Amino acid sequence: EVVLTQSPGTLSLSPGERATLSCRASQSLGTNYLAWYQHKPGQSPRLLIDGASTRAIGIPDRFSASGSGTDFTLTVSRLEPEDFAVYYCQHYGNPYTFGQGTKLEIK
Amino acid sequence: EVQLVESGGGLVQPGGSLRLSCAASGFSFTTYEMNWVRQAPGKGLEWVSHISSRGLVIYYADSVKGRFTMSRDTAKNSLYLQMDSLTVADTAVYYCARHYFDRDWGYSGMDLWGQGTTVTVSS
Amino acid sequence: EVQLVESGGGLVQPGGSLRLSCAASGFSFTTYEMNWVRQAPGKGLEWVSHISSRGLVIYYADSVKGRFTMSRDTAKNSLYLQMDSLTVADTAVYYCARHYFDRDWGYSGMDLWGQGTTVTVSS
Amino acid sequence: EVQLVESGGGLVQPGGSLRLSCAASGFSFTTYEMNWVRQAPGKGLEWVSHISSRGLVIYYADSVKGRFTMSRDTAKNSLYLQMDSLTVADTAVYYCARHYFDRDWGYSGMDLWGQGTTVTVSS
Amino acid sequence: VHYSSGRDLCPIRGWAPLSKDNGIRIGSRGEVFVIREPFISCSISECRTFFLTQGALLNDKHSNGTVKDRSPFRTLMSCPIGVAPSPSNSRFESVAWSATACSDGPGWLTLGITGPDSTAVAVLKYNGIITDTLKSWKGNIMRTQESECVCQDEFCYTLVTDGPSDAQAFYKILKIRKGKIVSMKDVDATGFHFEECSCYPSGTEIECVCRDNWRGSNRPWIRFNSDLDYQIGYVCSGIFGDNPRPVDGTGSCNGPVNNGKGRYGVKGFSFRYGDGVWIGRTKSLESRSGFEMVWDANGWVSTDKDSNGVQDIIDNDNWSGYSGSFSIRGETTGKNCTVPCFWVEMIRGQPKEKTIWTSGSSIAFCGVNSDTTGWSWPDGALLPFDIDK
Amino acid sequence: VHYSSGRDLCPIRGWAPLSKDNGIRIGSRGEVFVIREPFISCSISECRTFFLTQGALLNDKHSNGTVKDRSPFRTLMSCPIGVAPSPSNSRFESVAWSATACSDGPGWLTLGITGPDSTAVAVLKYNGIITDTLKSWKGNIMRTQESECVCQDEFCYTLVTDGPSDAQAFYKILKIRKGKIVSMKDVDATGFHFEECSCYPSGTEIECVCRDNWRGSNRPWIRFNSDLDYQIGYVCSGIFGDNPRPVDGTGSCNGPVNNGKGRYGVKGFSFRYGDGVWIGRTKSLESRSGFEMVWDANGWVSTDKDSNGVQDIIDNDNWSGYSGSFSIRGETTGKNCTVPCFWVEMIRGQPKEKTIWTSGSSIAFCGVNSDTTGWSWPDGALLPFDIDK
Amino acid sequence: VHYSSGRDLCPIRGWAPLSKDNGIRIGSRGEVFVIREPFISCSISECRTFFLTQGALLNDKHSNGTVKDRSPFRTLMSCPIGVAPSPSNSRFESVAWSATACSDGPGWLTLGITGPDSTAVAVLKYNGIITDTLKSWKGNIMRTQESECVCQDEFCYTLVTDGPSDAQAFYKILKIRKGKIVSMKDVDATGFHFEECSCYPSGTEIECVCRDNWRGSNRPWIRFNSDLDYQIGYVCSGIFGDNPRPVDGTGSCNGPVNNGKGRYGVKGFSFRYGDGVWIGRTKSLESRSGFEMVWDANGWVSTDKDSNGVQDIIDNDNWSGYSGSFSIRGETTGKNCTVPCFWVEMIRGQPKEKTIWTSGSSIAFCGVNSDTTGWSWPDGALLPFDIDK
Ligand SMILES: *[C@@H]1O[C@H](CO)[C@@H](O)[C@H](O)[C@H]1NC(C)=O
Ligand SMILES: *[C@@H]1O[C@H](CO)[C@@H](O)[C@H](O)[C@H]1NC(C)=O
Ligand SMILES: *[C@@H]1O[C@H](CO)[C@@H](O)[C@H](O)[C@H]1NC(C)=O
Ligand SMILES: [Ca+2]
Ligand SMILES: [Ca+2]
Ligand SMILES: [Ca+2]
Repeated sequence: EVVLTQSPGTLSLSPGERATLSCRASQSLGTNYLAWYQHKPGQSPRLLIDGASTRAIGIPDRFSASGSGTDFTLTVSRLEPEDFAVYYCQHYGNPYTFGQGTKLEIK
Repeated sequence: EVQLVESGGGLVQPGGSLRLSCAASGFSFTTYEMNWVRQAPGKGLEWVSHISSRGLVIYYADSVKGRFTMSRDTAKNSLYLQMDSLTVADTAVYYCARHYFDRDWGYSGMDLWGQGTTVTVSS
Repeated sequence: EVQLVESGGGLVQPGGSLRLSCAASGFSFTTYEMNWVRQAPGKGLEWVSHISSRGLVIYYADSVKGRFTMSRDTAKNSLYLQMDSLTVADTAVYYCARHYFDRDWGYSGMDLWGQGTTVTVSS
Repeated sequence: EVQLVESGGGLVQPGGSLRLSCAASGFSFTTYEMNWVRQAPGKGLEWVSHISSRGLVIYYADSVKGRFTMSRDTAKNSLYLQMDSLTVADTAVYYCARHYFDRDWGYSGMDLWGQGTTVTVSS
Repeated sequence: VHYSSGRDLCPIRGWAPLSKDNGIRIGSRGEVFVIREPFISCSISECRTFFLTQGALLNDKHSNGTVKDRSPFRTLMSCPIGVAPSPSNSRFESVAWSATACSDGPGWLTLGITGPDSTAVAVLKYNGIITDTLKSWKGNIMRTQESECVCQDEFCYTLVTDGPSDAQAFYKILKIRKGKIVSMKDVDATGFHFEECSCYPSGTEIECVCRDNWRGSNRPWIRFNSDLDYQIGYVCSGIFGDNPRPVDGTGSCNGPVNNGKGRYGVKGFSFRYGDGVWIGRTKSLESRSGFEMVWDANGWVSTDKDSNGVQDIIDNDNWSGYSGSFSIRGETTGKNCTVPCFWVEMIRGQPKEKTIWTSGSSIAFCGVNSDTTGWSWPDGALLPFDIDK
Repeated sequence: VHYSSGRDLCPIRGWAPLSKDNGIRIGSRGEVFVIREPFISCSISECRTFFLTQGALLNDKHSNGTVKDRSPFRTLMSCPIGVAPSPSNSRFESVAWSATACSDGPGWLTLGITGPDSTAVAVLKYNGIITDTLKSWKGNIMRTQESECVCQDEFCYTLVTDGPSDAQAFYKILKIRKGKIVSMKDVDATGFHFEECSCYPSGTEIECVCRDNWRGSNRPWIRFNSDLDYQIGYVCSGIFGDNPRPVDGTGSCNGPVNNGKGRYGVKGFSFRYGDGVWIGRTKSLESRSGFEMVWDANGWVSTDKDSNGVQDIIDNDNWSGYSGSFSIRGETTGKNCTVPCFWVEMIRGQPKEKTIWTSGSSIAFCGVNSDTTGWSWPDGALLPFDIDK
Repeated sequence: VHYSSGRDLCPIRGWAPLSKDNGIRIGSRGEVFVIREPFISCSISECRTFFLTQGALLNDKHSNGTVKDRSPFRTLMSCPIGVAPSPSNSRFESVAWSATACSDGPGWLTLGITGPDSTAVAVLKYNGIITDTLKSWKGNIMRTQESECVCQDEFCYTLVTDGPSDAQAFYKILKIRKGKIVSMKDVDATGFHFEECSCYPSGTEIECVCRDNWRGSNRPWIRFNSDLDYQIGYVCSGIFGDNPRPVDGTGSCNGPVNNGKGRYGVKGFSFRYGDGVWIGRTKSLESRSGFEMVWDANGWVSTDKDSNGVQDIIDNDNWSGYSGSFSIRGETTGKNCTVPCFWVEMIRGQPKEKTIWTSGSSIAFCGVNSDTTGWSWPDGALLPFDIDK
């Protein structure tokens, strides 16, 4: 089964530089059914990236994701102090799985 | 004003049962696909169940198989999860989430989530 | 510029008479319903009289019956209220107010008021 | 997003040869006329070569005659300058520039320039 | 060729979609009138939509307070079926704040009422040439169906009301030929109330189901022939049709059933098939929301509350309004029977939402004897607009 | 006069431009619908463009998230050839989120599918009068060609699909006369997948080239006569036509060639000339960008990758989409041959660009036996619009 | 009924106004195309205006830099006479950046050129059905009249140019029947230059006045019959017609008169009456401003500068542009003479004013044998618009 391993485990950054979060599978995905969600404590999760490239409607421009094959990458260009949360990569193809998450806190 | 509202959480002694409901407004269940997802205390999300826009229950997670029954009702726009023989390993927060199937591109992704309800199992 | 203007107030010795007029601009009396309302000294509002778009005087308040005659004139867009046998209990401020009758919903409510005129009765 | 990008600059010992390319995006070579222009170190601009919307090579500067060859390719939207037997007097920066021919007014003027590439000839 | 008589209504099992305007969704950026009471009428070659305009465009400064109906600016216009009521698509028909219009095969007859509240006048035109006028006889608001009239064997029939809206009124049947009135009859219906009648041709007679605004929560019906002899009554089922209405119970077809919610009503329709009836009604008991079509196999001779099948048109979360009935005849289709069809209005704005205007769009369905389905076809506009802020 | 039978396709050497809309360039300031899947159909006197609207105008608040196809607001409309799909130019045809329509010389037949995902219903109209209905037989999304149907000798033929999009499905051929279904046949094609078929008349039979979304990167074809007897197969060339597709290689005409890129596809077309074939295909192997027309002189009997001439329609830097085939017949032109023509859709918006909407325009070409040229006729809009900011 | 032959031009004394668009004045708030080169052609029942659109609306973001003529977005469309070229009034005709079109009584023939600069292709349609194609023979920009063609006795005649714009070119006459080319002839005119010819029928022959873009400041003429035998020459008067031109002086009708201002030119016209000529020319010697009609009683056989009457159309302070000639025939009017008429284009925008676009409107006049007057009928727009700031 596709076991999605998400790295790095914990990320510390200052508000103003660039961040990258990697999500890597165990066996190659036959499709582009990989999406990125953002979760902030006290709220329901939020869709950020759809189809591993297309962006959801109403989402800021500092977020962009890409990748292929077995390796996928989400990048935040310029951090802003409101952008600290947990990030999940999800594969809604077959079989259905979630990642374990990467937590982004303040330096 | 598209929205979802959960109901039915609470505290249950082990071996019991519950019945959670998700009520939708702004759209119809005759065109969209629905999902039950959960978050454990201190852990990442887990996909529990998926139901199609025309009834077939496509998927159940291995852990909840045989004890959970997903169902819906379109005349009232409601979704139900009947859970039986609960374990202490089922304390969690539950969300109902929505996504779509297109016949040209296909399977967009979960873009609408409910506010979630809490269930605990202990003595 | 829809508006109403009152005229005819003043001081009258008891037993006398007066003739108040309300002149309208911006609309027609052939579609709207009209009302005479009053406020006494140091007291709340009191409904005095009501005429209909078809010209029929639907209502007169009990305290002022047999002594007051409401009438109108559509060629000049004017409303008149002759009053007779005045009492000291008629010192007040008078307003002409407008409201509507719909044949699907019906009887909206008084949304246009005149600026009002003052009448006193004493020696 | 109309743009041009040069490539192929570098250092060449005298007597050698090079092949510069200009790649275009946003438009087609089947309607526009193209030019190679250059700037010497510390000197003003010099017009090197000109090719038409039809493929004909209308002009070559006297200094570069017999040693330079201008050509294009419309299937890839690319322009090439093949230069042979270089002299120390060819160290420069090269630009590809675009202009138009109208059949009512005629020959507007160079309004789009590439970012330019550098070539040096020495030992 | 003129629409003849003698052909019965066709056998039906369900209703299939015919048209949708999407008028308020387009009026957000385009030029679309502010309309209300839209009905549909068909002739030998085309089907058209007639509507009453307030004289203003949607999303404009002049659409302020257009919840009021009687004004010197309303007009009756018409456009092809399923097309947005634009100034570039609409054909002027008449000057009126109450109106109706049908066809007798080749041409168009229109009737339109205008004037003061007490001396209103109805003007009758045939193909744009004024041919007749009628004047109010009781000195009170005179009004008509707001749906098509029935025209058979070159003669057209209408019903006209005059009098109070919460007491006894007075009713006339008008029989018209080629644009001018040839006869009229006074309906004596002590204890009844007919308003906004929906009429269709059955056999050699005309069948109409009307509205009661004084003390009824079921619907009254009238039936008459070319000599203007009439039978009157109420729909005899216990599944009530008017809004507001009481919970389903015991009905009656000799008089009105009040049960506390008689006062007020909406325009509606029912189709009679021998002993059974198709009833068109809204889903909510207090508001105008939702719409469904109910089939009752004893609905015309029995007072019970049981039925035999329900198909739904609009779900309970969306606004509806007036509804009406029209027919497509054997001179067009080519069969030996008349196909029954209906239309539904969908109202947006005041008095229920936070805007400065009120408008409506329409959907239309026709009956078929084959496989059909039930779904929801709502309006779909996202209010409020720009002018409301 | 009705479209007869027996006349063969017509000898050609190239393709000449026929029409261009310039729809999104005008919708920047004018009133233009938000459309998609536009096809072209011709009758004895005119050629029209049919399209499916989302019920909203371009550059509006209601065009938000119009990448989704099934909704109660889509409608099928039509306008003259080469004219912007405006509310003032378009004629209402049907209510549907999947549709098709042809002509049999004098009149127009339309088929439109609407309803829930599991009990969708197709309504068949002839000249605006509802004549038939059909209901889904497998309880899954039921869909049709989205291009013209073929109507010869007063009989019209269509093909309809039902079932999964990534497994075995189920297929019917419908034979219709003057608006009502007279026969239908169940196609038994174990191991195949037909969707969005493009059909043209050849000889005394109907020839269709379809799309495979399960495991094929070449295109399947079906051929049938007026008795609904069918031959089925795959295009036998090694120059693959679907999208996405692998690099050119060895083909097969008894079964699908997957090579890892079978899943998914686009609507396309091929014209058969004896042993050779004209294949319409996009230039990019992963995206929908570019478009070219390839002539293969052994493309129907041989599996090699070699070809005999290429003419290009859109270059590799511009977006394309669906494509389809139609015909202009000897009753119009006056010849003894049938002129083949095709059209191409050009998609702008999501999922590839940064907007809130999705729309498409069209271009159309016809085949001629004389001197032609190859150029690029792209869309040319400058996105994003005002509403996207 | 087809346009016969043998009728001579008709005796006139002056010119009377026929139509005005007011197109740029309306495009300030309405929806109006960005056009240029508008001509007028008449048939047995109506007169229409054909124009070439850039594919954009006026006062929009897409009208940025529309001074350039050849692009894959230009199209040829048409609207009724005197009406603003709106998207809701215009009928699609062809895809082209150079075009022409006439009528042979019952129907419409159109010719439109499109494609790259070196391999352009002209497509010939008759009533919307593609009937022929022609391809460039010298590998250089191939272009046509941009005014009506002459169609008599069912045969239509055009002239087509190919080659350099400042040297010797190459010319063909095309003879067409019912949409397909039946003959063509190569004009051998060593030392001449024909571009943008304006043609009218005289006697049993066709008479055309063209534009010299190489070294001429007078205008060259060609005359031919149905066997495609030609006479060629120059207008023999000393009152020069081209623009730019030198001061009036000695003319010549065997060769071009340069006098230092031959290079460049504008489309123009002259009408021949026996020995005299009506010359249409602008008032300024350097720019395209003003317009007047000059009558020269020896203008076809003598080289003097004297004339016999001047009537003015636009004064010296307003912009003009192209001009052209058309005819109204005895099958329409009912006479035995052919009525000559002309039209003038009026250009606003770049290169002379401070905007981002370029467009044009038109006026049209017809000749009459009665009392007339001279005035000024300018464009009247107040530039710049909103988008220019
Ligand atoms: C609507 O009309 C009322 C009464 O004249 C006025 O107070 C209000 O400003 C108007 N609202 C508009 C035009 O937005
Ligand atoms: C598009 O719709 C979503 C809600 O579905 C909303 O968040 C977003 O603001 C909308 N964008 C617009 C109208 O610009
Ligand atoms: C016109 O286009 C040019 C690019 O070709 C751009 O620099 C300019 O800002 C545009 N002007 C306007 C007002 O659109
Ligand atoms: Ca009632
Ligand atoms: Ca495929
Ligand atoms: Ca000249």
